[PDB]
This record gives sequence, C-alpha cells and structure tokens, in this order.
Amino acid sequence: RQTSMTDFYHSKRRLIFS
Amino acid sequence: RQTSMTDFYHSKRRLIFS
Amino acid sequence: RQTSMTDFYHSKRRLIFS
Amino acid sequence: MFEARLVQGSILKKVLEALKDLINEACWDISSSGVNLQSMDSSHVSLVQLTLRSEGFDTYRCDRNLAMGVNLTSMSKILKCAGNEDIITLRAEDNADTLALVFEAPEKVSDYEMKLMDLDVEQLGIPEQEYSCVVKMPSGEFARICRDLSHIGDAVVISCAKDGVKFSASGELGNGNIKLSQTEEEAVTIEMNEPVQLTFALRYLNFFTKATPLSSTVTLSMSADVPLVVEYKIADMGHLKYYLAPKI
Amino acid sequence: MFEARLVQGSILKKVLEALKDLINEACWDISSSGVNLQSMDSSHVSLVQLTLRSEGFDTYRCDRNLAMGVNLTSMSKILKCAGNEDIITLRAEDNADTLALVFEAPEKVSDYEMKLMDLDVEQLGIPEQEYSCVVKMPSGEFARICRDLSHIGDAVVISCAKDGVKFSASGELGNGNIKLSQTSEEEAVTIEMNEPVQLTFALRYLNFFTKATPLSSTVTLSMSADVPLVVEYKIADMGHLKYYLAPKI
Amino acid sequence: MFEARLVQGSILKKVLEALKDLINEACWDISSSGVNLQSMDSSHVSLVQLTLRSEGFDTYRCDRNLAMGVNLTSMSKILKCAGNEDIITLRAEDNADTLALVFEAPNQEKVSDYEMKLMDLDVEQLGIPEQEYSCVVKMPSGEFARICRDLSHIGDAVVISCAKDGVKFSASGELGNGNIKLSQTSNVEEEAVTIEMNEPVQLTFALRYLNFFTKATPLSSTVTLSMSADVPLVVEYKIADMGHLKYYLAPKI
Repeated sequence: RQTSMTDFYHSKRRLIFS
Repeated sequence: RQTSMTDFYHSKRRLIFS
Repeated sequence: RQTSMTDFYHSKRRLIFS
Repeated sequence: MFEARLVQGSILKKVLEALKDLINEACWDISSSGVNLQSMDSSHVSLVQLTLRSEGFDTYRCDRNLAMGVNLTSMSKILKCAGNEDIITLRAEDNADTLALVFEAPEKVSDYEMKLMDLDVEQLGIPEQEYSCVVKMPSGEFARICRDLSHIGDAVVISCAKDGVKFSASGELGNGNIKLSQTEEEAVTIEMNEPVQLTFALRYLNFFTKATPLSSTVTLSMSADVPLVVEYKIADMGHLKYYLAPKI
Repeated sequence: MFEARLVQGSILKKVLEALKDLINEACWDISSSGVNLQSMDSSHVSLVQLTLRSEGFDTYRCDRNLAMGVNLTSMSKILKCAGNEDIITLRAEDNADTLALVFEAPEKVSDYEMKLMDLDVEQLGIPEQEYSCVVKMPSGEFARICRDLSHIGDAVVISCAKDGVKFSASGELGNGNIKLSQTSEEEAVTIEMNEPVQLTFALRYLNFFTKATPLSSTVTLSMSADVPLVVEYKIADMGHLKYYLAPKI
Repeated sequence: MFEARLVQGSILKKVLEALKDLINEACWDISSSGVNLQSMDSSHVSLVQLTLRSEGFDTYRCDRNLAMGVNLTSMSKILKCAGNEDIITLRAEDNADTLALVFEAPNQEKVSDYEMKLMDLDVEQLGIPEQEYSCVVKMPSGEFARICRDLSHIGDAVVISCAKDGVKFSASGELGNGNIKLSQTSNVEEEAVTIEMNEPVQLTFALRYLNFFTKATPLSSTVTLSMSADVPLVVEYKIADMGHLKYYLAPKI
C-alpha cells in the first residue's frame, strides 16, 4: 500500500502571495 | 495582423507544364 | 503476389511445453 | 538538354532540407546562368528565392531554358539517398516529364528518375533595395535566438541600431529579450542607415533556420514596413533568401 | 532586494531540469543563507528539498527574505534559453510579482522577466535523522539500475546489509535481482549500515529522482525501517538536492 | 542441466535486438552442439535461423536437450539490462519453467540475476535442405542497410538483378523510380562486393521485411545474399566465431 509523505512528517500549510 | 508578401510586391501567375 | 515460406519447404509442427 | 554536375552533392542535399518543410511544390527555372527558384509558402506570409550560379557546378549545360514543376517533398526523399560525399548530376530533357538525378559514391552508382508536375505558380517582382538595417551574424546564433524566444512567445521584435540589434518576445510566462552587440564567422556587424524595429512571427523564422548548415553566417535586411530578408550565402554557388512579411 | 550571481550557469539549468517534471509549482524561499525549496509532488508520494548556499554564488545579496511562488515549468523554459557557459544572475524586488533572470554569454546578454504566482503550499517538518543504512554509489549506476528494473516490475525491494546492497523487482515475465558489493572515488560503493533494512519503493518515482544525475557523480540513499527513502545529490560547493520517497505498505 | 557462459555478452544482446521485432515468440533448442532457433514471422513470409555453436561459449554444458518456448520480446527487455561488456551466463534446468540469465559487470562489483518465465508454443518448423544458389553476393552490411532503407522511400518492393560484374537493386513508386548498382570490387576486404554466380538471377522482394533483417547489421561487417529463381532469398550475418544468423524472405510471384 503506497504511503504518502504526510503520514510520516508534520505538515504546516503556507499561502504564497506573489 | 500578419500581412502577406503579396501586399508589398507585384505578383505574376505562371502555368507550368511538366 | 507475395508468396509464403511454406510454399517452398516442408513444414512440421512442434508443441513446446515449458 | 540540361546537365549539371556538382561534386559537392551535400549542398543540394542541404538546400532541399532547407526548403521541403516551408514549400512543398515549386518551379525550378534552369538557365545558362544557373538554377533559380522563387516560391511562396501556402499562407503567402513568406517567400523563398534560391540561386545556384552555373559557375558553382563542375559541369553545367543548358541548351534551352527549363521550368520544371517539382514536388520538393519527393525531391527531398530522393536526395536523402545520396551520401554527403556523392557527386550529384542533374539531367533533364526539353520534352521531358521527368528529372534524372545520378549519385556517384566517391563502386556505387545510383540513378533516380523523379516525375515532375504541372504548377500554377504565382511569382513576385522583388526590386533591388538598400535596406535601413543589415545585420551580419553567425547563423547558429540566429538559430538559437529563434528557437528560444519561441518558448517565450509567438512574435519577435527585432530592433536594429548602430551598436547592436535586439530581439524580444512576450508571453503568459513573462517576456524575453536578447541583446547582441556589434563585435570572422564569429563576429556581428551592422550596416544601419536608419534605426528599424519590426515584429515577426517566430514560427516562420524557425523554418528559415533550417538552412543554417549552408553557411556560418546569415544576414538580416530590414526596413520599415517591408518584408525581412534572411540570406544564407551558399558558398560560391549563390545564396538562399527567405522573405518574411511583417506583422501589421 | 535580492540579487545572486552564479558563474556556473549549468548548475541552475540542471537543478531545474531535475525538478520541473516531478514538481510543477513550488515556493522558492530566499534568505541570507541562500535559496531553499521544499515541495511535494501532486500525489504527495515524494518530496524534494533544494538548498543552494549563498556561499556557492559568486555574488549574493538579500535584504529581506523572499518567498516567490514559482512555476517550475515556466522557469524551465526560460533556463532552457541559457547556455551551459552563461553566467546567470537572479534579481527580485521585495514588492515584486516577477523574477528577473539575466544570461551573460561568456556580447550577447539575455534578460528574462518571469511572472511569479500565488501558491497554497504545504511543507513538512523533517527533523534530522540518522538512518539504519546509508549507501553511497555512482549516480550513473543508480540511474541504470532503476531504469533496468523498470522493464521488469513496478516496485523495487531494496535490501541493505553490511556486505553490499541488493535491488530486486518482480513482474509477469519473471524477476530481477541486482547485487552491488562494497568496493575496495566516484566509482565506489560504500555502506554505513547500522541495521539491515529492506524497503519497497515505486520505481516510477525513482526514475524522476535520477534526472538529477548530471548534478553529481555520486548519490547517497538513506534508509531507515518504516520511513521514506532519501536520495541525495550534492550540488558541488553549492548545497544539495534531496528527494524523499514514501515506502510501500 | 544447461549452462553456457558467453564472455562476449554484447553478442547475445545484438542477437535479440535483431530478432524481437520480426519474431515475438520462438523456440530455443539447446544441445551439445549449441543453441539453435528457427521461426517464421506471423505472416510466414520470412524465416529466421540462428545458430550459436558451443565452441563459441567459454563454458558450455548440456546434459539433456532442451526446447525452451521463449517470448523474445520479454527476453529483449531482460537483455537490455545487460551492459555491453557484461559476461552473460545462461542456465536452465531440465524440468524447469524458467531460464536464468546472470550478468556479471566487469569488476565483479555488480551481478544481475534474471529469471525469465518460459511458455508453451505451437511451433511449425520447415525443412530447408542445403542448396547451391545461382547468385551469392558478399557485401558491406552497412551498405546493404543503406540500400534497403533508401529504396523504401522510393517503393515497397526491390528487384535484385545479379550478374557477373555486379548486382543491381531497383524500386518504383509514384514519385518515380530508383536504381542502385554495385560493381564487384577488386582489392579493397569488408569494403568489397564480391559475387559468386552460376547464372544470372533477378528477384523481387518486399522491402518492409528486408529492413527487419538489417537490424542484425551490428552482428557482422559483411552480409551475404544467396538467390536462385523462384525460391526464398537468404541474407546471412555471420556472428563471427559463434555461428550465424540467417533470414529467408519469400519472393514475389
């Protein structure tokens, strides 16, 4: 079962304005 | 607006048999 | 008209079990 | 009867590779002066003018002037059968519906007989002009510029001034601008009577560039409101000129 | 204002060709330290992390930290316009919506102005780790292996032990098994193994990572049990480029 | 048990790039004499005959004769995983359903083991007795390749006319016709066009097929064509020191 990176590390979302 | 070559120079139609 | 190799030589069939 | 012998068959191979894609059919005018060809692509936006002087051939003979309607695509398929070292001989008869090409490996001799065709060509009267700007520069350099600005946008704005020429493009990703300053086959020189700034479709230019192998350099002649002339001097044969109608 | 100058134009060209196909959009964080980028691919199955140290640039200036939303596909087209010998200059304004790249022929100077964009990015917190197995091998060898096993299967079972490492695949034609041994500088295979590890990874993603081969003569694979793989390419005296790949099951 | 060791892996790599496209499935007969393959393509217009003599292998052993049904497409994929300087070993068990290919990279630092699954095939092999053709042309394989590819632009079929001092290939199409003449060469060796003729011949063949045979060009510097009226042409590439690879192509009419 293919896992995803977000299963191992804490994520923080960021909004880029440019 | 893309102009054509015929807009600038005088054309002379030719019938080629061969 | 395209001929086939079988038109010229004798053919013998073989059943390969691998 | 027409019979022209060329030791450097590669030149003829190169010419067709430089034309077949732009123009599919064309009339070849053979005279004692040499081989001349002028044709307009389907959209009539560009025009080609090829000249191979009789003196460029090892042997040349033309009793009576010929006008052979040729399918450049087909002639191109035939020339791909010649090696780069073959001696190419063209031979045609006056009442002939065919063109004969003979390739001689420098024990292999190849003979092809290409069928000709009827063509209702339309030819332009292009008088000798003295353009406001004439840029001489390396053909490879010119080729790079066209290929690249193409990724940036559709049209290119060529600005020519005394101390350099500038090519610009624009698209949804932003814009691109290349500046060439006036610096043998690696130099850049400009003959500018008046500054000029023109807009041209990169699509057509990237077709002209298919002639790069004919010369180490190319010249660009511009004047306001007149078709650009991109010339590749076929070494001691003549030349190959591409005309590009400006955008509005 | 930001302005960095790289005498080796190629480095940036290669960096972009190594990323553009795996990640389309990504944020480029500029800081006095240098250029930094972390981004996950569409499926989130892999992560990339680029680090170009300011010390790696001939000229580097950054008054205020910038976070430029960049479309790697557009920047790739622009960098394709540079020559492998061009000196590349990067210049950006704090309040600017564009990035300016200037190519200097080693009297031809190209100047592009790439439009940036807004990006709803998602970055991960990856703490320093020490892996159970760390293989250093020639990047060419790595790329050949991954590509070859691709004609055999979809996943690759990497088994790392102290003696050597083994890559294997299985498919509807049979199976394949490539065994590398520790070698007795750029043609060596060394293994800093603490504990043996055996992981299953999707070859499709590994063949994307290997596009970073021209960046280095060697690649290092860090494997710890039950964690994503790390394939690192050290950009010579610049920094590095790392690719993380989520393991299967 | 069968186990053969070919120090020149590249040979076996080339053999398969030269077959895969013309024949997708084939039987590999293994014996003390070596490895033999005979197979017709789907349409039965051409036939291939491979012979890799046991003397050509550094180590060759065969306790019992094998007839391994193989998917040449799959064996090509597997052989693509070999380096041109790789030592290739082939090992098969008598009661086996698989063929084992082991590639050893030069420095002994890399070893690859592949296990290709075999398959059942309803093969049909022909009985081709030794003959003495009217014409035999030895010539450069690069030259033959060129001629075939070129005339393919001009037409579909090629008329090979062979006479004492030379052989001529001809093609016809809508754009016109092509005609290539090779003259027997004196004192050149791989650059020679030597002929052996008992009597002039002129045959027509389908160029699409011939351009498949030319895929075996890397196997030899030369290529010999043997012809006779109303019988299949034979284009043979001598796999130097191993054996050879022959392609037969039925004529037109």
